Amino acid sequence: GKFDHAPISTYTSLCSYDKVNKAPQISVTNVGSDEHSYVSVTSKYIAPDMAAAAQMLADCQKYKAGGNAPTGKWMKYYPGTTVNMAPYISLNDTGSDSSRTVSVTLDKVKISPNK
Amino acid sequence: MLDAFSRVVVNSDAKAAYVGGSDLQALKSFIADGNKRLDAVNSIVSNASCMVSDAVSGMICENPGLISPGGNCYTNRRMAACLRDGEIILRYVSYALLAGDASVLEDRCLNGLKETYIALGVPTNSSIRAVSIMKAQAVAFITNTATERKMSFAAGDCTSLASEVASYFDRVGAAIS
Amino acid sequence: MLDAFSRVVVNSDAKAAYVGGSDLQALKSFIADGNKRLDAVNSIVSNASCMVSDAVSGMICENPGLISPGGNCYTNRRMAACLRDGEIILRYVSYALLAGDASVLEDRCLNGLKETYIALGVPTNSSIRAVSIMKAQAVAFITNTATERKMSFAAGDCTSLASEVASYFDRVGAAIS
Ligand SMILES: *C(=C)C1=C(C)[C@@H](Cc2[nH]c(/C=C3N=C(/C=C4\NC(=O)[C@H](C)[C@H]4[C@@H](*)C)C(C)=C\3CCC(=O)O)c(CCC(=O)O)c2C)NC1=O
Ligand SMILES: *C(=C)C1=C(C)[C@@H](Cc2[nH]c(/C=C3N=C(/C=C4\NC(=O)[C@H](C)[C@H]4[C@@H](*)C)C(C)=C\3CCC(=O)O)c(CCC(=O)O)c2C)NC1=O
Ligand SMILES: *[C@@H](C)[C@H]1/C(=C/C2=NC(=C\c3[nH]c(C[C@H]4NC(=O)C(C=C)=C4C)c(C)c3CCC(=O)O)/C(CCC(=O)O)=C2C)NC(=O)[C@@H]1C
Ligand SMILES: *[C@@H](C)[C@H]1/C(=C/C2=NC(=C\c3[nH]c(C[C@H]4NC(=O)C(C=C)=C4C)c(C)c3CCC(=O)O)/C(CCC(=O)O)=C2C)NC(=O)[C@@H]1C
Ligand SMILES: *[C@@H](C)[C@H]1/C(=C/C2=NC(=C\c3[nH]c(C[C@H]4NC(=O)C(C=C)=C4C)c(C)c3CCC(=O)O)/C(CCC(=O)O)=C2C)NC(=O)[C@@H]1C
Ligand SMILES: *[C@H](C)[C@H]1/C(=C/C2=NC(=C\c3[nH]c(C[C@H]4NC(=O)C(C=C)=C4C)c(C)c3CCC(=O)O)/C(CCC(=O)O)=C2C)NC(=O)[C@@H]1C
Repeated sequence: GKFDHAPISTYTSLCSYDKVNKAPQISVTNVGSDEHSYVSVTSKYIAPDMAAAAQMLADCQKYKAGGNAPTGKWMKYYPGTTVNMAPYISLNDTGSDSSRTVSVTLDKVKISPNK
Repeated sequence: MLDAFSRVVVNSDAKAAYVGGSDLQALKSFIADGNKRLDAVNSIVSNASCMVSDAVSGMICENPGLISPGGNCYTNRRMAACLRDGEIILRYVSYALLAGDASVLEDRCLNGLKETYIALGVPTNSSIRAVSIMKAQAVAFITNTATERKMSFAAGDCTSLASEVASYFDRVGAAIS
Repeated sequence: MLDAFSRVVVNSDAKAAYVGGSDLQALKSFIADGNKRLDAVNSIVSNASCMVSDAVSGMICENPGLISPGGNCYTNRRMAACLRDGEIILRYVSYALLAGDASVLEDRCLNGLKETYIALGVPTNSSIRAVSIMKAQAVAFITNTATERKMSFAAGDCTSLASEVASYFDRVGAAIS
């Protein structure tokens, strides 16, 4: 299972080569005993799984052959990629006055098949 | 900071930003009854999924021809695209409430919607019906008078914003009339 | 002990961290709302496998150009890299919920990430779709409103934590824009 990783120079801004792709690995375990339950945390190297990613492309072929959308000379009213884009807003009421936050983000809108 | 939100909305590509507590206080000083206004916007977006599907189905409920063969909500793909259009309109109304200014609704959403639908063949008179349903939906949630759900809010009066959202919905119908 | 957790996630010498029965309740004493917060991270991490694949897949169907020739998720090699990126990002924000602070998320992950995607040519629009789906997935699990699975918890309100996870995912989007 050999994978050709990208050149080091392309991510010098991010992090050093000996620490890239290491991310937290967290396991939380419940048991009725407060004297025996535990939590564990570690950093592990997340390698790419070619086997899953081969499956992903095979499943997504269905969307590749269902068209994209109609178009016309009215497209001038959607000058960027903003066709079917709307602003999404998030609001965070919480138990601390400084921890409150708000968000606004322009993004595409689509309806999942279950609705 | 509200300009930064405007810069996010207008940039013509996907983009994100957020408000921290220090900058949130600048917004709180700038906005009139910001406590109410933010709760009002939450009341819409927290139920937007319920609102849009009911309105589109309510339009179908009173106008069954839209789902008859050749109808503009017949076959799955047209049906999703109408739900998509309902969401985008409702989202653009929600930010219009948050900014308290109707410009962004007109300039980004309502502009060209008249010319667009006719070339697509979308029945605009029924489109008005769906939007006019959401206006009934939105007013109830802001006043916390919905039948099947009640929200938790600090006591007080939200009448002004309920009237404010009403104008934003009514702008939609006029543009596509 | 909570300090020890923060050390390993910045790649210190230890293999792993552990908290015993006495120490776990000691950690829960330090972190207010510990029990719910432990429930919250458990619900996210236990479903991370489903969360990422669904989020990646949703990103593709919203823009199938990613899998067309010349598309960044075309090829078997690049597709694996993209899936990895979502797994990394979800793990970091899941830890931020455990500590209840954005410091490690901002400091260990998001700084320098924007420049790296610019160098790699990863289209920022597609990434925002990936990140935004993780948010919608995460809030559903924490509030036990997932359409397809119900988890068992003591009944109560986890709205604060769900909006607290919402803040972290918003930070990733702003950084990558
Ligand atoms: C046909 C059978 C037909 C429709 C389908 C459906 C459409 C419709 N709905 C209303 C009134 C409301 N529906 C609302 C939506 C919901 N209320 C809730 O509690 C949940 C969370 C949410 C999702 C289902 C709301 C908020 C209202 C407003 C209530 C009020 O103002 O008191 C209508 C009437 C309003 C209108 O058309 O403008 C219609 C047509 N009802 C049907 O009969
Ligand atoms: C492409 C056609 C496309 C997708 C495929 C799909 C992607 C998508 N999914 C959601 C909402 C959710 N998906 C969830 C995933 C799961 N639920 C579970 O029970 C299992 C464990 C897990 C793996 C399958 C969850 C939890 C959610 C949120 C609650 C829900 O059930 O809906 C979205 C919505 C995100 C958004 O609106 O931006 C999307 C886009 N939708 C597609 O179009
Ligand atoms: C339900 C409300 C309607 C219904 C709506 C439909 N609209 C269709 C296509 C379409 N709609 C828009 C406008 C939309 N995109 C934007 O950017 C804006 C404003 C921000 C909005 C509100 C566009 C641009 C398009 C075409 C592009 C696309 O859909 O990808 C549509 C499908 C048409 C088709 O498949 O050929 C429908 C069904 N139609 C109805 O009858 C009810 C009333
Ligand atoms: C109509 C929509 C509602 C209504 C709204 C009111 N909210 C009031 C006070 C209030 N609002 C918040 C949350 C708000 N402040 C923030 O920083 C954030 C940002 C994310 C938001 C969402 C808080 C914390 C409070 C304080 C309430 C308290 O101290 O308990 C309010 C009171 C008047 C005022 O403060 O100006 C009103 C009327 N309340 C209702 O009952 C209807 C249904
Ligand atoms: C939002 C997260 C959920 C919700 C979760 C709740 N769990 C509550 C009590 C509780 N949770 C645990 C498990 C947790 N504490 C630990 O030590 C461990 C080990 C790692 C974890 C996983 C425990 C042990 C308890 C105490 C009761 C019990 O023995 O099961 C709880 C109530 C806490 C409070 O506010 O007083 C909540 C809200 N419940 C929900 O409805 C949403 C979906
Ligand atoms: C998936 C949703 C994306 C997609 C992402 C890709 N990223 C690629 C390479 C890459 N990504 C990172 C950042 C990642 N590595 C880390 O350690 C952490 C932070 C701690 C992050 C989040 C790096 C550093 C790299 C380069 C390192 C390497 O590849 O070994 C990548 C492959 C690029 C290539 O062909 O070489 C992809 C496809 N691309 C997309 O279009 C969607 C939005």
